[PDB]
Amino acid sequence: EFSKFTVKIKNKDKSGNWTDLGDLVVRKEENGIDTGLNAGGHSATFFSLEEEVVNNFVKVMTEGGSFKTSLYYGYKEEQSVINGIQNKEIITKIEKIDGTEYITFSGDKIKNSGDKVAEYAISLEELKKNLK
Amino acid sequence: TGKCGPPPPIDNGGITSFPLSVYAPASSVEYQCANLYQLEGNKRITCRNGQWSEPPKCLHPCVISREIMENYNIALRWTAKQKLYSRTGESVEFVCKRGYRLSSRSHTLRTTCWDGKLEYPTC
Repeated sequence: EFSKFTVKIKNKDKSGNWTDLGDLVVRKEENGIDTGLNAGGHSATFFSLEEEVVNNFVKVMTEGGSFKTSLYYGYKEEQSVINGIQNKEIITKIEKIDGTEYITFSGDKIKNSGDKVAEYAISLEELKKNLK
Repeated sequence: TGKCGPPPPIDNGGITSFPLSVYAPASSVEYQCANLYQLEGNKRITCRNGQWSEPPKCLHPCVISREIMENYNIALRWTAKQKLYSRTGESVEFVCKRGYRLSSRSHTLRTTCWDGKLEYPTC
C-alpha cells in the first residue's frame, strides 16, 4: 500500500572519519514519514516527520536545505537516542566524498562530550533515485 | 617497588597482549570485550605503586529470539530478521503481528537493550 524504500548510510566515527553504518529505511506513513536505522543489533526509528513537512523533506533530501523532524532519535552515542527529541531541525548539505556525492547532515550532540555532534551521509544518487 | 603482577581478569573480556608475570610502573595493558559485549570504562589500565588502575566492564547484550517475540505477539518493525542480538545501548523497535494490538500494559514499541535486560512490549 505505502511507498517504502531503503538506502545505505554512513556516520563519521570516533575519529571524525566516515564509515559504513548500515541501512536507512524510509517508509511513507499516513502522517508523513518514518525513517528507521538498521545497523547491526540496532533497528529502530531513526527519525520521523509530519505530512506538512514531507514535500520540504523530499526536496531537501535531494538538494540540501533544512526541515523539522517530529521525532529525532539518531544512533547509539547521540544524546537523543534513548528518549527522542522534538522538533529537531535537520540541515542537509551536499558534499563530495571519495568519488561520490552525498547528502550529509549533523545529528544530535553526543554524550558526554562537548560540541561533538554526529554526522551522516547518504548517496545523493540513491536518494534522487527513490525520491525522484 | 612498585611493580605489578598480571592484570586482573574481567568477566566477558580479555587483554590484547600476552600477560607478563611482572610489569614496570607506568606500563599499560588494554582490554577487549567479547563479541556482543560493550566495554564500559577506560579500556586501558595503568600500573602504579604496585597496583592496577580500575579495569573496564563488559555490558551484556540482549538476545531477541523468535520464541520470545512469539510470547509477546510481536515482530521487528524494520527487519525481516526473525532473531536479533543487540548490544547494550542499542534500540530495537517492534510491531504487533497482524491480528493483535498493543496490550494496555505497553505504551511504546521501541526499546533499548540495557545490560542484558530489554523491556518487551505486549500485543
